[PDB]
Amino acid sequence: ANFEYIIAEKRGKNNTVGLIQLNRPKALNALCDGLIDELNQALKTFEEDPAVGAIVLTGGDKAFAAGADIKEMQNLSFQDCYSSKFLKHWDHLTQVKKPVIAAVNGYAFGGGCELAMMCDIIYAGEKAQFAQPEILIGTIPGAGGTQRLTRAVGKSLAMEMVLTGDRISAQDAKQAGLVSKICPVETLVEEAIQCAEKIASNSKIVVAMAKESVNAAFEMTLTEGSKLEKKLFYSTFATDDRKEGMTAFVEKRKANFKDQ
Amino acid sequence: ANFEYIIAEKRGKNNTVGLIQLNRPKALNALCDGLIDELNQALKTFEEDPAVGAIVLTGGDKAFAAGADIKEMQNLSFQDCYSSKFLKHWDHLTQVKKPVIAAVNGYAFGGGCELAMMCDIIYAGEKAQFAQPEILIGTIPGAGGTQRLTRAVGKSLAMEMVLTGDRISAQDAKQAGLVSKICPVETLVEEAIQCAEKIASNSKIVVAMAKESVNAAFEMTLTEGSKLEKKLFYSTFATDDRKEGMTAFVEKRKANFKDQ
Amino acid sequence: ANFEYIIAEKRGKNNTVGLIQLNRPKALNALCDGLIDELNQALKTFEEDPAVGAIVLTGGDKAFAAGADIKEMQNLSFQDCYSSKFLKHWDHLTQVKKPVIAAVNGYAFGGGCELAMMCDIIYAGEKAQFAQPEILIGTIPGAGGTQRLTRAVGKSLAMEMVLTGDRISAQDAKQAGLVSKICPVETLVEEAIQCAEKIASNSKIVVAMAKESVNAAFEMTLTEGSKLEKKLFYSTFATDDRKEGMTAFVEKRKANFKDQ
Amino acid sequence: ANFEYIIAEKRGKNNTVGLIQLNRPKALNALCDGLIDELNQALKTFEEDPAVGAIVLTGGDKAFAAGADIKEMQNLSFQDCYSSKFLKHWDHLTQVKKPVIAAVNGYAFGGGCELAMMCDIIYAGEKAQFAQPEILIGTIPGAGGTQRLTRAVGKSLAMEMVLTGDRISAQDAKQAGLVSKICPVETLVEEAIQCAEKIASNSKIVVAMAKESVNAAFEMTLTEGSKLEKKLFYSTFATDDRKEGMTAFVEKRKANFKDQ
Amino acid sequence: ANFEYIIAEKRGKNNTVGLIQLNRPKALNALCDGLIDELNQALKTFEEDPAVGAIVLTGGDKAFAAGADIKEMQNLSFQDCYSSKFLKHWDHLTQVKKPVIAAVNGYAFGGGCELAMMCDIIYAGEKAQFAQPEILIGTIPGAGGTQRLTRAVGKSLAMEMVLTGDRISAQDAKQAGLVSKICPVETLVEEAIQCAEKIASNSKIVVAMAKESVNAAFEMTLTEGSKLEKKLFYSTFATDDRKEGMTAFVEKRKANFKDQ
Amino acid sequence: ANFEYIIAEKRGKNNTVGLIQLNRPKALNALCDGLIDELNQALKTFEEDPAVGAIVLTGGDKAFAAGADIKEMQNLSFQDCYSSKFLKHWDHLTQVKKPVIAAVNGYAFGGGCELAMMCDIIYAGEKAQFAQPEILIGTIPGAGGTQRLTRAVGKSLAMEMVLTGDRISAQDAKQAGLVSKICPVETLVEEAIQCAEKIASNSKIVVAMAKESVNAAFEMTLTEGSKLEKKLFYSTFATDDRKEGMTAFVEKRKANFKDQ
Ligand SMILES: CC(=O)CC(=O)SCCNC(=O)CCNC(=O)[C@H](O)C(C)(C)COP(=O)(O)OP(=O)(O)OC[C@H]1O[C@@H](n2cnc3c(N)ncnc32)[C@H](O)[C@@H]1OP(=O)(O)O
Ligand SMILES: CC(=O)CC(=O)SCCNC(=O)CCNC(=O)[C@H](O)C(C)(C)COP(=O)(O)OP(=O)(O)OC[C@H]1O[C@@H](n2cnc3c(N)ncnc32)[C@H](O)[C@@H]1OP(=O)(O)O
Ligand SMILES: CC(=O)CC(=O)SCCNC(=O)CCNC(=O)[C@H](O)C(C)(C)COP(=O)(O)OP(=O)(O)OC[C@H]1O[C@@H](n2cnc3c(N)ncnc32)[C@H](O)[C@@H]1OP(=O)(O)O
Ligand SMILES: CC(=O)CC(=O)SCCNC(=O)CCNC(=O)[C@H](O)C(C)(C)COP(=O)(O)OP(=O)(O)OC[C@H]1O[C@@H](n2cnc3c(N)ncnc32)[C@H](O)[C@@H]1OP(=O)(O)O
Ligand SMILES: CC(=O)CC(=O)SCCNC(=O)CCNC(=O)[C@H](O)C(C)(C)COP(=O)(O)OP(=O)(O)OC[C@H]1O[C@@H](n2cnc3c(N)ncnc32)[C@H](O)[C@@H]1OP(=O)(O)O
Ligand SMILES: CC(=O)CC(=O)SCCNC(=O)CCNC(=O)[C@H](O)C(C)(C)COP(=O)(O)OP(=O)(O)OC[C@H]1O[C@@H](n2cnc3c(N)ncnc32)[C@H](O)[C@@H]1OP(=O)(O)O
Ligand SMILES: [Mg+2]
Ligand SMILES: [Mg+2]
Repeated sequence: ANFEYIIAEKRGKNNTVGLIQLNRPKALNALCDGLIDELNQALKTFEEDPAVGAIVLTGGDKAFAAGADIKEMQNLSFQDCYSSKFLKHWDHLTQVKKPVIAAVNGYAFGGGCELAMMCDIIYAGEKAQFAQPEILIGTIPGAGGTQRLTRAVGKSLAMEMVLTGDRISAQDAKQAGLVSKICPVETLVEEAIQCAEKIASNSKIVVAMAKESVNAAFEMTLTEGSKLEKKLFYSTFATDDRKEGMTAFVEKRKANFKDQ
Repeated sequence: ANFEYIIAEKRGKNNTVGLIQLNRPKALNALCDGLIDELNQALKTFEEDPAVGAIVLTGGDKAFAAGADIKEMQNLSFQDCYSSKFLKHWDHLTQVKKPVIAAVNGYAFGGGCELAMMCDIIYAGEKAQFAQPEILIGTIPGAGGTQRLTRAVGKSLAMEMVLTGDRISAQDAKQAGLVSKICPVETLVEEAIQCAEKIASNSKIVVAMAKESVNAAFEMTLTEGSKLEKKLFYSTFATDDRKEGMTAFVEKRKANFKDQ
Repeated sequence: ANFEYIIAEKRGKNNTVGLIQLNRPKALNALCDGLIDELNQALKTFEEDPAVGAIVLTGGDKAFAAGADIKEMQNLSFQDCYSSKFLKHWDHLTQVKKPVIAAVNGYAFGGGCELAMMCDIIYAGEKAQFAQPEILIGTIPGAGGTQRLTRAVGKSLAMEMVLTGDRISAQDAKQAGLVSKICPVETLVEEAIQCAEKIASNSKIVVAMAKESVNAAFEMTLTEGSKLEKKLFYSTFATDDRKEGMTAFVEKRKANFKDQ
Repeated sequence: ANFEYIIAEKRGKNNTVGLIQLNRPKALNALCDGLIDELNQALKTFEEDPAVGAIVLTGGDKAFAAGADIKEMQNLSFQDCYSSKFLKHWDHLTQVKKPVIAAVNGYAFGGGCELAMMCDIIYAGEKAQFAQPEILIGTIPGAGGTQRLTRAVGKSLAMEMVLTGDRISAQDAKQAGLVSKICPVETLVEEAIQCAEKIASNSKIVVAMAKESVNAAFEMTLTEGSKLEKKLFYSTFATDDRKEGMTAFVEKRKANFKDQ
Repeated sequence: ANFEYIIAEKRGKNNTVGLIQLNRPKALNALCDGLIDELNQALKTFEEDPAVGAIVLTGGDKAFAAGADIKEMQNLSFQDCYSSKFLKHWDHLTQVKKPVIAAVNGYAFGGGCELAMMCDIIYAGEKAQFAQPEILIGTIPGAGGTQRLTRAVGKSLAMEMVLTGDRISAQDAKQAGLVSKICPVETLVEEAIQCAEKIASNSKIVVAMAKESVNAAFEMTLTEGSKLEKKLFYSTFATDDRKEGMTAFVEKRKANFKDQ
Repeated sequence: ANFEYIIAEKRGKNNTVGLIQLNRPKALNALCDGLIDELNQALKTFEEDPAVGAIVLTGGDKAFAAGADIKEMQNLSFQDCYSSKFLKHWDHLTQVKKPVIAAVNGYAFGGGCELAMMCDIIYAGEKAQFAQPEILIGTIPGAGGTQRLTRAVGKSLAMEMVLTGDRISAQDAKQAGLVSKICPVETLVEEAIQCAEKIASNSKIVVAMAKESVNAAFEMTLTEGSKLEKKLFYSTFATDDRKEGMTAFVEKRKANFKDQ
C-alpha cells in the first residue's frame, strides 16, 4: 500500500513470510503514532492472510528503532497521558497470534528494544546494541522495558540498564537470554526469513496454541500453567493436523498439514 | 526386580544413591505407559528407603528419552484424552520429596526433555541434545515443555525451540540455564552419582525442606515466597540435625546428622 | 559516626555515593545483630541525605560476608525464633528506595550472598565466590536464598547450590545472571562507585520509580506488571525532571535535573 | 444512528448519562454478533463524548438478555471457534474506562448474566432472575460465567448454578453479593439513571482511576493491589480536581470539577 | 460392603447418585486414617463407575464430622508430621472429577467443616453448626480451614471463627456464602440426592469441564481465569453432547447426552 | 503515657485486652500524623507487653474515624506525596502480630473504614455507617479502601460505594461480609472486650500462626495457601501449647497454655 513510514511485503519461498521493514532513516526509525498505526495495519493485513504463517519485523542497518518520538511527547501533560492512553496503540504485537520474529540491526534503544521484546523471537546482528536510555531523559520504560527485560536478563542487568542507560552488545544480549541467535549484519534478515519459513511450514493452529502455552508461562503459576498446557495438548487432538503428523511419523513419510 | 523397561539399583558408597536407567534401545527410550509405571514404582521404592537420600535418573548413551510413544497416542480421541486424564503418571515424578538428578545423554526430545526438566538437577553430556519437536507432529508439549523450559531459557529460545523443533547443544543448554554441568559421555553417570552422594550425606528432612523452598519460587510471589522460606527456616529449628550441625561447626568438627 | 562493625562514608566526586564497608576481619563479616543494626543505621542516614543518590555496599578483600553468626543462633529454639521474628532486620535493605550496588569480593556465603541478592546491582571480583552452605549446617536459607537465587540462576543451578553447598565463581555467576559485571579485585570498589555516580546523576524520583517498576516484575503477572509500568510512566509526566530532560534532548543540550 | 437491535440515547438531566437498551423482544434480547456490534458502537460513541460520564445498560422488562444466539453457534466447529474467537467481541465492555451500570429486568440467563457481570454496578428488578443454563445445552460459560460469578457469590452457589442451571431471585442475588440494589420493575431504569448521574457528577479522571483501582482487586495480590492503590492516590494529586474538591471541603462549599 | 466406618450406596432413580454416609456415631464421625481410607476407596469406586454422575457426602443426624482424631494425633511430633505428611490423604476429595455434594447435618467442627468445604456444593440442615475449634486445642486448621473459609465468609467472620472457635448457625453460613441451601433435618439427604440427580442428568464431560472452570477461579487472576474458561468453552465444541443439546433445543425437544 | 489524641489502657479481666480509644471529637477522630504516631506507639506497647493477648480499637459514639485530615493534605503536591511516601504510617496496623478487633460506632468514612478494614475483626454498632467518600473530594482511597472492600463486599457494591460515596448501614455491612457482628451502641465496646478476652485465652503463638494462615488467603493461590497452612499446622507441633491442649482434651480437662 501507500505506506510512508514502513514497507510491508510477502517474502520467503511460496510467499509464506511477512516482512515489515521500518523505513525512517532520518529519525532512526522513531516510533511515532503514524508509524505505529501503519505497523498495526500491516500486522492486521498479514494476520488475516491465510498464506502468511509468520511475520518478520526489522528496521535499518544502522538503527532498528530509536524508541518513541520524544518531540511529540515533549509537551504532553499528565492529564493528556491518562486520558488518551498514549502507548495503548503499541500493544498490538502482543495480540498477533501468528509468530513474529524481530531482526534487530544496529540501535535498539528504549521503545525499540521494548518493541523487539514484544516479539516472540529476536535475532540480533553482530553490531546490534540494546539499551533503555529513558532514565537519561527523566522518564522510565513504560511499554514493557522493565517487566520483560527483567524476566529475560535477570534483576541485576535489567536494573543496571534501566538506571544507567548503558548499552549491551548482541553477544551480551545472547548470553543473558534476550536474543536467541546472532547473525551477520548482511544475512540477518535472510536467516530471520528462513526461520519464519521453518515456523510457517507447520500447522498454524498448533503454532498459535503453542504460542499461547508459552506466553502463559509469564501469566500463571507453574501448576496452573502446566494444567493449561495439558488442556491445550488435549484440545490439539481435535484437529486433523495432529492426526496427520502422527500418521506421517508412524508411516515413514512427510506430513501435509491443512491448518485445521 | 522384574523390570523389562528400566533398571533400578542402589549405587554409591554406603548404597545411598538410587540409579534408574531407562532400558529400551529399540525405541530410543520412548516413554510408554508401562515404562512410566515402572519408573513410578522404582521412584516409590527409592522414596521409601531410609538409606537412599538421592535418586539419579538416566537413559542410554545414544538417547536419554525420545518422549511419549506416538504409536500409542496415534488413534487417540479428544474424548479419550479428557476422560483418561492422559499423561497423569508423568506428574508423579514431581511428587518425589527426595532430590532427583537427571543424567541426560544423547537425544532428549519432547517428553524426554520435559522428564529431565521435571527433575531438580540436570547433568548433560557433551553430545547431549535437547529439543521440543512436538510442533513437527501436529501437537504441543503437555508435561511442562512450554512452562519449565520458558522459565529457564527465556522467551526467545523457548519460543524458537517450540515453534521450530531445532535441537540445542549441551553448551547452549548450560549457557541458557537448562542444565548446570556438562560432563563427559563416559563419566556423566559417575559424576551424577557422586553429586547424589554429596546431596544424600546431609539431613534428609532439611534437604526436602530446601527442595520445597526452591520449588516455591515458581508458584508464589517474591514476598510470599520469602515469607514461606523464613517460616521453613524457623521450622528447621525443631529438628536435631540443625543443632548438631551448628554445634559441630562451632566446635570445628564433623556433623553426624540423624535425619530428624 | 562511631561504628564498630562497619564504616560508612561519602565517596564519588561531589559526594554523591554512599559507601558502606563491612569491617569484621576476625569473623569474615559475619552478619550479627550489631552489624545489621549499624548497616540499617547507615542505610537510613544515606537515604535521608539529599546529596546521596546511590549506595555502595562492600566488604573485605578476602570475604564480603560469610553469612549469619552461627555462634548466636546455635542455642536458638523454635519458639524463640517465631517470637523474635529472627532475620527481619535483614529485610530493611529491601525497603531502601535509592539504588544499592553490591561490590562482592572474595567469599559471599549464605546470608552474605542473600545480602548481595537483596541489592539492585551486584559487582563481583575475579576471585569472588558465591555459595549457600546452609544445608551443610542442618538449615536452609531464610532471607531469599532460595527465592532470588532460583529466579536468577534458574532451577538447576539454584537447586544444586542449595542442596550441595558448592561454590560458583564470579564467571559462573555472570554466565548464570547473578552478577552484572566482573572487575579486578583492585578496582571493584572504584568501578562500583563510578557506576553509582552515573546512577545518582539522574533524577532521584525517576530513579526510584524505575526501581519500583523493575521490582514489580517479581510480584505481579506480565499484564498487571506492564499496566503498573504504564501508570508509573504516565505519572512521570507530573515531574519537572521529565520535561527538563525532554527539552534538553530536543534542544541537544545537557539536562540539569532537580529531583522534582 | 440507525441501530436496529438496540436503542442508544442520552438520558438524565444535562444529558450526563448514556442509556443503551437492547431491543429484540422476539429473541429475548439474544446476544447475536450484530447486537454485540451495535452495543460496542454505542459504547464507543458514549465513551468519546465529554458530556456523558456514565452509561446505563438495560434490556426489556421481560428479559434482559438470553445470552448468545444458539441458532448461530449450532454448526460452529472447534476449529471455527478457535480461529474466529467467537466470544472475543463481548470483552469490549471490560475496556470501557467510564463506569457502566447494568439494569437487569426479568430473565438474565447465560451471556445476559455474564454481560451484567461485566458491568461495574448491577441493579436488578424485584422479579429479576439470574442463571447459567449452559450446562443444559451441553456447553459451559465462556465469557466469565465461572470466574466473576464464583468470585461474587462464592464457590457453593456458583457451582450449583453452573452444574444445575437453577435460577436465583434478585433477593438471593443481593444476599449473595451479585446485585447491589433491588428496585421495582417500573422504576429500575430511573433509579439506575439517578445513580449514573450521581457517578458522573464527579471528576471523570478520578472516577476512571477509582474504577481501575477497584478492578485491580481481582488481578493481583492484596499487597501489590494496595501498592497500586497508593500509587494511584499519589497520582491523583497531579490533577486539579483533587485540590479543587479539597479546598471546597475545607471552605465548606461546593466543588466544581472540570475533569482535569 | 465390607466397610466398617462408612456406608457406600447407589441411590437415586437409575442409580445415578453415589451416597457415602459416615457411620461412626460413637466418636461424632471422627476423621481417622481408616475412615479417610474407606472414604477415598468409595470415592474412587463411584468415580470409576460410569453410571454415577454425582456423589453425595453425608454423616449422622447428630454430627456430620467432628474432625481429625485427637486421640491418634496426641503423641505425634513435628518430625513425624513432616516425614509422613499428615493429612495428605484428605486432599483426594479435591481430585474427584465428578461433583460432590456435602449434606451437613448437626455438628461440622474442624476437619468436618474443611471436608465439607472440599466438596463443590454444601447442603446444611436447619440445626447444622459450623466451627473451627482447632485453636481451642493448641493447633490451627491443616486441611484448608483458613484458606477456603476466608474466601467464602470473609476475613472478619473467618478470623473470628478461627481465633475464638465460636460456632455459626446454618442461617449464618447461608447468608455468608458457605452453604447454598438449608433443608429440614428429615429431608436434607433427599434434597441432596435430588440435586445430585439433576446434576448427573447432564453430560459428564461437560460437567467436569464446568467444575474445573469454576475451581479455576481460586487459582489465577481474573484475566487468565477468563481465558481458561474461554478455551474450555471452545474445547466443549469438540464433544458430541454440545451439538446434541443445541440441536435438541433448536428443534424444541429434550437433549439425550451420551457423555461424549 | 501522655497521649493528646488517644487513650490506651489495659481492659478486661486479668488485664488481658488492650483498648485504644481515639479521643478527638472536635474533628470526628480525623486521622492526622500525630494521631497515627500515637496509635502506632500504643500498638507497639501493647504488642510488646506479654500480658495483652488481644487489642481492641475503638473511637467515639458519634464517629469512629472520619478519615485522614484533609486540612493537612490540602496543599500537598504529587512530588511531596511521592518523596514522603505518604500514608505509610497507616500500614503499621497490619504489622501487628496480635489480633486486633475494631469496634466501629457512628461514622466510619474513608480512612476510618480502611482502618476498620485493616483490623482482623470488625464489630459495628446498630447505627454504624461505612462509606468511601474519597470520590466527593477529587481523590481515591489510599490505604486499601478499594482492595479490602472489593474483596469483602464484592465488586457490585464496592464500585458503587467508591464511585458515589454512599453510606451503608451496619446491617448491610454484615449482610455483605464487612462486619461479623452487630451490637448495641452502649454495649459494643464491652462485647468487643469480651471477644478479645476469648481470643487472648488461647496460646498466643498459635493465635499468631492462625492469623498468618488466614491472612495468607489474600496473598497466595488456593493450592499454595493450603500448602502453607499444612506447613504451619506441622510447625504447631513443635510448641508445647499444642501438646498441652490435646492432652487436656483427651483427659477432659481445662488446658493451661504457656504461650510456647
Ligand atoms: C516511552 C518509551 O518507552 C521510549 C522513550 O521514552 S525514548 C527513550 C529511547 N530513546 C532515546 O532516548 C532517544 C535516542 N537518543 C540518542 O541519543 C540517539 O539519537 C541515538 C543514540 C539513538 C543515536 O545517536 P546518534 O547516532 O548520534 O544520531 P542522532 O543525530 O542523535 O539522531 C538522528 C536524528 O534522530 C532523531 N532521534 C533520535 N532518536 C529519537 C527519538 N527517540 N525520538 C525522536 N527523534 C529521535 C535525532 O533528534 C536526530 O534528529 P535531527 O535530524 O532533528 O537532528
Ligand atoms: C508432551 C508429550 O508427552 C508428547 C510428546 O512428547 S510427542 C513425541 C515428541 N518427540 C519426538 O517426536 C521425537 C521422536 N522423533 C524422531 O524424529 C526420531 O525418532 C529421533 C530424532 C529421536 C531419532 O532419529 P533416528 O536416529 O533417525 O532414529 P529412528 O529410526 O527414527 O528411531 C528408532 C526407533 O524409535 C522409534 N521412535 C523414536 N522416537 C519415538 C517416539 N517419540 N515414539 C515412538 N517411537 C519412537 C522409531 O519409530 C523407530 O522405531 P522402528 O524401529 O519401528 O523404526
Ligand atoms: C540465611 C541465614 O541468615 C542463615 C545463614 O546464613 S547460616 C550461615 C551460612 N554460613 C556458613 O555456613 C559459613 C561457611 N562455612 C565455613 O566453613 C567458613 O567459615 C568459610 C568457608 C567462610 C571460611 O573458610 P576459612 O577460610 O577456612 O576460615 P575460618 O577459619 O573457617 O573462619 C574464620 C573465622 O570466622 C568465623 N566464621 C566464619 N564464618 C562464620 C559464620 N557464618 N558465622 C560465625 N562465624 C563464622 C570462624 O569460626 C572463624 O572464627 P574463629 O576465630 O572463632 O575460628
Ligand atoms: C457460553 C456462553 O456464554 C453463550 C451462552 O450464553 S449459551 C445460552 C445460555 N442461555 C440459554 O440457554 C437461555 C435460553 N434458553 C431457554 O430455555 C428459554 O428461552 C428461557 C429459559 C429464557 C425461557 O424463555 P421462554 O419464553 O419460556 O421460551 P422461548 O419460547 O423459547 O423464548 C422465546 C424465543 O427466543 C428464542 N430464544 C430464547 N433464548 C434464546 C437463545 N439463548 N438463543 C437464541 N434464541 C433464543 C426462543 O427459541 C424463542 O424463539 P422462537 O420464536 O424461534 O420460538
Ligand atoms: C485436620 C484439622 O484441621 C482438624 C484438626 O486438626 S483438630 C479437630 C478439631 N475438632 C474438635 O476439636 C472437635 C471435638 N471437640 C469437642 O469439643 C466435642 O467433642 C464436640 C463439641 C464436637 C461434641 O460435644 P459433645 O456433644 O459433648 O460430645 P462428646 O462427649 O464430647 O464426644 C463423644 C466422643 O467423641 C469423641 N470425640 C469427639 N470429638 C472428637 C474428635 N475431634 N476427635 C476424636 N474424638 C472425638 C469424644 O472424646 C467423646 O468421648 P469418648 O469417645 O471417649 O466417649
Ligand atoms: C487515606 C484515605 O483514604 C482517606 C482520604 O483519602 S480522604 C478523607 C475521606 N473522608 C471524608 O471525606 C469524610 C469527612 N467528610 C464530611 O463531609 C463530614 O465531615 C461527615 C460526612 C463525616 C459528616 O460530618 P457532620 O456530621 O456534618 O459534621 P462536620 O461539621 O462536617 O464535622 C465536624 C468537624 O470535623 C471536621 N472534619 C470532618 N471530617 C474531616 C476530615 N476527613 N478531615 C478533617 N476534618 C474533618 C469538620 O471540618 C469539622 O471541623 P470544623 O470545626 O473546622 O468545622
Ligand atoms: Mg540466563
Ligand atoms: Mg458474601
